Amino acid sequence: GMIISLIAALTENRVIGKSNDLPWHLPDDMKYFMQTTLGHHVIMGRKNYESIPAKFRPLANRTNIVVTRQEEYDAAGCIVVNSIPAGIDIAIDNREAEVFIIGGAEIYTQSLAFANRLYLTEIQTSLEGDAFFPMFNKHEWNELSRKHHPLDEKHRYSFDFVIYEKK
Repeated sequence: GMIISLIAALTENRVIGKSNDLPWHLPDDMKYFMQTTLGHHVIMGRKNYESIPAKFRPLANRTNIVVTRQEEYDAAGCIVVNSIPAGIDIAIDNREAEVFIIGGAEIYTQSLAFANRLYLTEIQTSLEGDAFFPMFNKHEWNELSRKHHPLDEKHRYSFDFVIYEKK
């Protein structure tokens, strides 16, 4: 089966970001996102791709899929779909073993109905937020991995790399 995975970073009260520079700067988190999504399909929102600098855009060694309602929205080197299932239907065609999905609260809420894995970077902090990661029953998921990243002079906050899976 194809593992549909949503990878994100969030506070302890489920706060997430809407565009480029999140309420947190974590270099090892983006590097973790780079090692994890290497060679897989990545579904990103319109604001995620436009936030990437054109020097490193599109992402290297990746099949970049951008979901947007903008008709004839131009993105070269990437595939463009109008809905998240359309990007899922492309990943199954290419015999992908595990697809990844990133975005804001609107994307994680739409893709939570098909998610079988969850790669949460739980930042041990609490921030005032207006956008939140969707609620998921902790009884329906199981924690496969948890790796505590301590705070240092490059990470103002401490965070854990967690992996959940649907029972």
